[PDB]
Amino acid sequence: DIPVGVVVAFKKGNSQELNRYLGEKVNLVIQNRSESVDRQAAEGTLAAFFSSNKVSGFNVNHEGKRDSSFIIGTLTTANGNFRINCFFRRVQNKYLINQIRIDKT
Repeated sequence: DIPVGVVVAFKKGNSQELNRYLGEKVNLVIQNRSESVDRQAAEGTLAAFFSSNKVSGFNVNHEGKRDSSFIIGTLTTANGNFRINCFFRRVQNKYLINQIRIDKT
């Protein structure tokens, strides 16, 4: 339901490790602006985000599951905290990210 590797990747700010968990289409919602992009475009955007905001940690605060699944977590960075909501859908029995919301908190 919730890939350990995703949480590990966020904890390190490592987009390359997130890449294997990204679906082929990902809805990124950053500063309340929603864009839908392909896997490669998402991975680059996340690399930029982690490069802009040096990550110190990540903690999962809530998990939920729906037939789909999600985590609600707090990312600590050199520029302060962000709230991350990451949603997954099962593709061929593997959970893959289809939406990430990132808000500065």
